[PDB]
Amino acid sequence: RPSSSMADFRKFFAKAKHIVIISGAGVSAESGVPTFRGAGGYWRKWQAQDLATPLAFAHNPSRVWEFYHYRREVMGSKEPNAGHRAIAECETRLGKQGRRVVVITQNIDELHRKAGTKNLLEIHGSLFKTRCTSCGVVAENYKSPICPALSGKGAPEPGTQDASIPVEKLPRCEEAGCGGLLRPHVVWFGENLDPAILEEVDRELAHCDLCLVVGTSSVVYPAAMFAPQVAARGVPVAEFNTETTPATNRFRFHFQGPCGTTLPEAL
Ligand SMILES: [Zn+2]
Repeated sequence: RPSSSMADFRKFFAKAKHIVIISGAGVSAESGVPTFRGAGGYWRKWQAQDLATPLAFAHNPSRVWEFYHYRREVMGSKEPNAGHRAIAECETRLGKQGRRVVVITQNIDELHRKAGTKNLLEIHGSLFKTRCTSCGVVAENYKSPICPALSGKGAPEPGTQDASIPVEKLPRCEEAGCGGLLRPHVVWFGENLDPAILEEVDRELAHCDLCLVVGTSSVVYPAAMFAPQVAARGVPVAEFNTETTPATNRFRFHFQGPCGTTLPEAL
């Protein structure tokens, strides 16, 4: 069934008054941005599903920041693409017209935010946000590097050497009289989700009259808990992906290829 109609699609898109846009790894990967919870591209000597766990920060905090210094870093040179932008501009327009567009995004790169998207829901946090592991405070952090110690430390290559920066040298909360060890405020495997962020997610799913999916779909994680709700209520689901045919899900629309291509036109 999954219609291939940018025709009718453009019909509902003109009709619908509260669009919710679930964003995917793909959207970020079309930029220049490094996926790791991905097929290949390990980061040095370890699995990245394996560095991004709470016990990693427990056994070597140093070499995890090592992993996220890099992350934070690499994106100095990466930009929002035509997808990030189509979506942004579409938000603005109908914004003053008189309609809500929302963007739900598992990604942590903040590329949507650079593109000018105001309604963002990053359901894994940002790697430009820190959490003090002591007085769980949260904070925009953009400093390059994050800690003098980490300057030059983080090398992509393998057989790179460790770093083993004494905890005390790692990122430390500036909160007056705290100084606990800073971690990345980014949802880890085994880790759960901002329940607030979820009750808004779920909120914008009951009230949405148009739903979009881009990058990584309803068949593949992290993206699923959101596909099911839309279909039952009686609401159309356009899926925009780069995954040719391999799949386990279908709905009112599917399109193909980069969302650089498609989206600009669509929205
Ligand atoms: Zn603190």
